[PDB]
Amino acid sequence: MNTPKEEFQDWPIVRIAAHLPDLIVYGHFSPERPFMDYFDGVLMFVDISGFTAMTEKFSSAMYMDRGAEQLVEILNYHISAIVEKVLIFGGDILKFAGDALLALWRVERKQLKNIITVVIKCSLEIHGLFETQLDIRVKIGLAAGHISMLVFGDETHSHFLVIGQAVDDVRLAQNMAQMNDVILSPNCWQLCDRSMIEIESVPDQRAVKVNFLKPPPNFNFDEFFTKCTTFMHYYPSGEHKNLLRLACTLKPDPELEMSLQKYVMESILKQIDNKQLQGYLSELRPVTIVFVNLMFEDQDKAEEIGPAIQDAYMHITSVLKIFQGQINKVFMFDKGCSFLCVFGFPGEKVPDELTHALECAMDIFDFCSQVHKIQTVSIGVASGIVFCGIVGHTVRHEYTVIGQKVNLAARMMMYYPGIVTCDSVTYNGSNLPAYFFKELPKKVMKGVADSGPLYQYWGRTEKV
Amino acid sequence: MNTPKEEFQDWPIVRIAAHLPDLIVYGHFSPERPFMDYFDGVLMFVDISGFTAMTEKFSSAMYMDRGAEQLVEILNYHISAIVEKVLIFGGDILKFAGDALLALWRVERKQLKNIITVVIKCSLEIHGLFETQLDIRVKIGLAAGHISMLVFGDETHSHFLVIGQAVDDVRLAQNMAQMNDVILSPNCWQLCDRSMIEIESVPDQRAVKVNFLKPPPNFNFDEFFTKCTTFMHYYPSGEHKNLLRLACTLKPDPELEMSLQKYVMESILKQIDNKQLQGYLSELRPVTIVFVNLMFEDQDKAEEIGPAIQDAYMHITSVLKIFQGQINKVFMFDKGCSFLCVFGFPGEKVPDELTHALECAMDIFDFCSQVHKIQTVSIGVASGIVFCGIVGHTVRHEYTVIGQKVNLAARMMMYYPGIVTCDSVTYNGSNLPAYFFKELPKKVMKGVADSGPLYQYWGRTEKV
Amino acid sequence: MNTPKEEFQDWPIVRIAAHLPDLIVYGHFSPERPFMDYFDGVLMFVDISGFTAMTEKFSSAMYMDRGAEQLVEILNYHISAIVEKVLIFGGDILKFAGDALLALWRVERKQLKNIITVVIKCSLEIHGLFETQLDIRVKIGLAAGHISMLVFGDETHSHFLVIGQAVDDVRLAQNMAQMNDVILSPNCWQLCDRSMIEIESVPDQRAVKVNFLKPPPNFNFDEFFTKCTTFMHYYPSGEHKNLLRLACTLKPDPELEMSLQKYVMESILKQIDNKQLQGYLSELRPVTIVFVNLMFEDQDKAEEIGPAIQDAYMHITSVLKIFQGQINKVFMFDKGCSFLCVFGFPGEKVPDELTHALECAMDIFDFCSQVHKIQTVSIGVASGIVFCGIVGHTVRHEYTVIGQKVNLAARMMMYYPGIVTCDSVTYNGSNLPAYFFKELPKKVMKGVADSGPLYQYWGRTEKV
Ligand SMILES: Nc1ncnc2c1ncn2[C@@H]1O[C@H](COP(=O)(O)CP(=O)(O)OP(=O)(O)O)[C@@H](O)[C@H]1O
Ligand SMILES: Nc1ncnc2c1ncn2[C@@H]1O[C@H](COP(=O)(O)CP(=O)(O)OP(=O)(O)O)[C@@H](O)[C@H]1O
Ligand SMILES: Nc1ncnc2c1ncn2[C@@H]1O[C@H](COP(=O)(O)CP(=O)(O)OP(=O)(O)O)[C@@H](O)[C@H]1O
Ligand SMILES: [Ca+2]
Ligand SMILES: [Ca+2]
Ligand SMILES: [Ca+2]
Ligand SMILES: [Cl-]
Ligand SMILES: [Cl-]
Ligand SMILES: [Cl-]
Ligand SMILES: [Cl-]
Ligand SMILES: [Cl-]
Ligand SMILES: [Cl-]
Repeated sequence: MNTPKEEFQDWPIVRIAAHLPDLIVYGHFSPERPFMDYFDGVLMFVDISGFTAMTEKFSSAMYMDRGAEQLVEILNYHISAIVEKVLIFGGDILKFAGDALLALWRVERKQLKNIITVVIKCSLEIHGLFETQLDIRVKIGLAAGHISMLVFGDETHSHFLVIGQAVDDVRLAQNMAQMNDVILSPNCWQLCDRSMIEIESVPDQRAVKVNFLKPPPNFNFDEFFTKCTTFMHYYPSGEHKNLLRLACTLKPDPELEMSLQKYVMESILKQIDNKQLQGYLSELRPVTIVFVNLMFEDQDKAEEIGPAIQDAYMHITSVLKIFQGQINKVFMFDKGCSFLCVFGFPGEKVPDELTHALECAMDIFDFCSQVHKIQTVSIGVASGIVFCGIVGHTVRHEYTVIGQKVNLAARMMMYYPGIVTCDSVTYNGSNLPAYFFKELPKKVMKGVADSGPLYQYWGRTEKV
Repeated sequence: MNTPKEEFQDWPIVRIAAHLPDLIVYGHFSPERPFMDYFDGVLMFVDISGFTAMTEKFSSAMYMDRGAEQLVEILNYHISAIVEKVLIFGGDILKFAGDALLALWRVERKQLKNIITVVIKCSLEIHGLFETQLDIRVKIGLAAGHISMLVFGDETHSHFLVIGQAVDDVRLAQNMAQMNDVILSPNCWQLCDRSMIEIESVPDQRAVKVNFLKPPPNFNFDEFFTKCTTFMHYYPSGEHKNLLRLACTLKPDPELEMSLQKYVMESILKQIDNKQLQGYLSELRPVTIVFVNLMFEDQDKAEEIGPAIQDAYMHITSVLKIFQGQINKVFMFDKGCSFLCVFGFPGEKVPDELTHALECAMDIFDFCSQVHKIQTVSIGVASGIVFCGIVGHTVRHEYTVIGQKVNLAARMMMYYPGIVTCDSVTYNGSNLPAYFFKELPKKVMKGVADSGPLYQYWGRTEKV
Repeated sequence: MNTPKEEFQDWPIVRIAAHLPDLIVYGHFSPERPFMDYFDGVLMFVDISGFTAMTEKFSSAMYMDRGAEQLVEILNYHISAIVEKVLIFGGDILKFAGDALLALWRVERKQLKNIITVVIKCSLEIHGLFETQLDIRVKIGLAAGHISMLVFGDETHSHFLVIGQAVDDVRLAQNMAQMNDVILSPNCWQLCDRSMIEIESVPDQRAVKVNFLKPPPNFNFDEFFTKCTTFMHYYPSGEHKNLLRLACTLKPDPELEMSLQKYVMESILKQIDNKQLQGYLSELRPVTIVFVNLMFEDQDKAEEIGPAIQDAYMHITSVLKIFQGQINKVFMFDKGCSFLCVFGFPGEKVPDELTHALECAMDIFDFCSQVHKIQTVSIGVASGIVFCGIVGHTVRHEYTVIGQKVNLAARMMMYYPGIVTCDSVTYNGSNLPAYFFKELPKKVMKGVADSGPLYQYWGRTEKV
């Protein structure tokens, strides 16, 4: 009898699981919302510099209207390589955010110290890719300690995010990095194996910069790594050691698929289901970004903030429905929970996009300001040409947005807290009377090329 | 000089041949119609229970409008595995019929006894897949003996089917099976190697149930199987022993392709030809099933019935053209030749589908009742949401329909012989006056969940 | 740590490079236009006979409207095999022209003699494929010596072509070939290793026919070939010896991709970019062919003719824009530079195609007749059903046109020099008054089945 080769079957459930971390794929938690889980781990936050400027340049005539295609190609060529190293080193990519990503090594507390060495070795290999071969740099922040996960949503949509000091720290660490630095959180530094890791300290900072690894005499990284894999639940092994992810072996299971699909946008499921040409989700399109930020008294306290995020989510999704927008991503962004919402994504191109974005934003502002435990709401609104597309590796990728206007909306919400703000394109393009707005003082902002005048959306009735 | 790897070329002719058995692919018979051929073989009829109920459940809201996609995925995951075992054990899948399939081992008469052992071993391995790991069972019927093939059609369309006592028997055998039984026809039992095959007998039945194989002391199944492959014309071997089918090696040949394509529906050829997205042939769509049954004096006598089927076919295809329907499948269904016809398939969505289905059915009834050697015509008409899609394995698959309404239309034609019947959806939804119909006595029917009231389509003029 | 398999990544840049020779892919020359480069090499011009007759036959009813699909399948099955042998023997396919192709072995002058032996061995292996197994023959012409390349175009489009005596010779040689001959140019014969190559001479010709290779006693072709690969810049080797082309390894590089894409038509880039179903570029469509020929005093003198071709190109592309046509291919066609232009390609289906083709042709005629160094302009216009599609191998293929009308337009331009001519379909179908034309004397033409009456497009005003 023959034993013929079994071709890989790229079932729908496998295509879905490319868009999710192992944390969700193999999580099996309750469908109650909010749901909270607690664990320890090491986080790596990898941030590429230079793609929003490249994004702007790929709209230029030299690209002959293949800018989106060229952009995604050159982005994924680079990001794929970084995704592979994370996976090969045993990490779980949690989420892509534009030209950045967040990765997790979830381990028992006794194993943190050793796992930190693994993650540093990985981060230095990723740093390496950028010291070779046009205009892009990488900042890496590392953190370790207690992590909480929140799952929130409704009967058709699910979102997760991670919370706690390690989460805050990893972003803090990454923000300090000079171009091409690997920075460890103070807690990471405290738990790491200091006899191996040569650091230099950082100005007015307890966080530290990694110079190099200095293995002891008998040290063998492959044997060490192998010991560490004992603690790695899903590391591909044995018959599957040739795969980047165990998720590549998932088999059809309608219950699991129903649960996983709730995390993925409808337009992406259409493509997975071969109901739309692939070409069409990579685009440079004019959209409006609505970047919502919710601040709490204590943003590390999941059982306090979880209900409030769920509450906020329920209202947000309902008004976005009305005003025709979508939630692209939710994540903790030092100080708060941020929702990155988009008007004008595939299918939801309306006229009066701008007006709607503003009225939606005001509605969210009003409602969220009264949700218990939400200290402060801030919302930034910006409009322009943004890259929208699937970023990552074939085995692990997500739909995301990259552009100067995304950055602008995020920086507005931080530099102008407690109000709804908008850019000049949104202001000028809105249907709305000029006295619905206030012209704002100009602020020098980080990592935003130029704002042009900014405004507060004061809203329809007077407040003085 | 290099000897570079030769990538598999999935030519159109290879994609076409996935939809056909070796019986047709390598058959090369006359293009005259009808054409009849005679041989011996073993038949296996594998019938999955539980997918029409799953079909009904996958229309529910929990599936979030990805019911068709989820259904086909979970169906093919299972059916693919069964198709592989048949192929690996040397069989030819002849035809898929919903959630069932029919397979053939064509051999010289002296080899039947040994081949029956092979097919039993296969059937017990398939039975096995169902004793592991939600709500599906498998009934397997086996038959052996003389088989005739009929090829019928016109200058652009071809159909085949198998005929004779073994064909009748394999369906009889399968219908007796308690859930998960393997049943042998009486003739199969008579020809098999009884010293190996432990059976228990069956109530008021000469057919028998297989308990297990009980190989003699020296018996080695792999050596036995290898001996049997001497008699297997197309068993992949040598350089091609890593392939499931020799048909995977077919090379472009416009004459052969012209001949093979006549068996495949136009919408499928469009997809093969990359002129339509794959996603679109898997659907849960509202259709009307017209299940036509033709009974003859002797349904095992190919040279008698062949002309009549050809005649019936010519008229059927012509009125289906007019009323916008299609022949999905033709097969012998104890007592007669059945045509499973569909109104509302991809492209042929009209309004007045229902009326048309009824007028078409009456026309076919009238014409076929006068074709010489057609003893009785019965036609069942039912309307509802049915799964329409490609079922099977990548190397061997066919477009088919699965649903409670398909079953209903088949059961109507059998329980209400000699008339055209319809369900309540068809009745209520038709354009037609109430006195064109007669309300029928309710019959308890097998493997149909509930009919609702049924009617006879009496037709336009009175008969009393 | 795992070392998982790296799946082949079919990046856009790799898909683009399938449409271009190594000459361009790895060329990196100036973006100035015209650009001229000079080298030596051996040329092989492989011409299949019988596909324009097959093209005509595949429009017939027997093909059941899958003629385009069947045609391209059977063409590529054959042409792929020829492309593979060229690549494996170290050649660079420069260009496809319908059912023919031109291949180049670019080498230092001292290596011509040995390389000629390699190319003959290849040509005899290709001749071989046609002596096996319906109605197609192959004529092969070989030439060797000095070659110039011209790159011409504008800021969004690039074209190249090869020029010089070897180029003229290879087409001359191929035109003499009796069906299935391999003919060497006189210069090729003069440089080859005559102690190995047994020829018979040719009627009123210095060119020669290859009978066979007659290796000396110690000769080992594999060792010889290996020596020759020292001189082959891009021969796949080492880790990549399993690939047909080094171009299969190209990595994303936006500068390179911007440069390469300028050679490829927009409709093809759309398909590369997964913005259109593949099925749609293979078609049998009614088009109008405008075959422009420019003759110069000396057509081997690149620095003379290069400016004139660039000048002609600039005007041609501008009027084709206006009249909605496209340049399909440009090449030297003994005596001159020919532009094969098409009206009615994917997307550019207009009514008044015919009129436009004629007015465009007259405009080009008028303008090019005054470009300095253009001795004579001739333009042939023919309309009918032509095959339009991607021809070649997966790793090396191009969009091209095949049909009796393409041949007709080429033969008109040669047999009726110095005027614009058209066929009867174009004449009768044009919007234009009869006295805009002159009915021409009928000429017996080579390799054109029947012309029907031909006309000169005299144009709008009288000349007498
Ligand atoms: N798709 C996305 N998801 C979440 N946050 C985003 C985002 N795009 C931009 N941001 C936010 O925009 C802000 C500007 O970010 P920085 O990270 O300082 C830009 P950078 O990394 O140096 O170069 P870049 O603009 O080429 O990315 C950050 O607060 C970042 O979190
Ligand atoms: N696509 C299809 N082709 C041919 N016959 C079909 C069909 N779908 C249903 N039928 C017929 O419908 C009838 C009801 O069949 P059964 O085989 O008793 C149902 P079952 O196998 O127990 O479970 P199921 O309804 O989940 O399939 C049978 O006569 C069967 O042949
Ligand atoms: N796509 C294309 N590109 C360039 N030239 C073309 C062409 N199609 C046809 N021609 C030209 O048409 C003319 C007729 O060519 P021949 O090469 O004698 C036909 P053949 O090769 O014997 O058989 P065929 O018509 O089946 O191809 C030649 O001058 C050829 O260069
Ligand atoms: Ca960034
Ligand atoms: Ca069934
Ligand atoms: Ca030719
Ligand atoms: Cl997160
Ligand atoms: Cl999210
Ligand atoms: Cl059958
Ligand atoms: Cl059939
Ligand atoms: Cl050329
Ligand atoms: Cl060209």
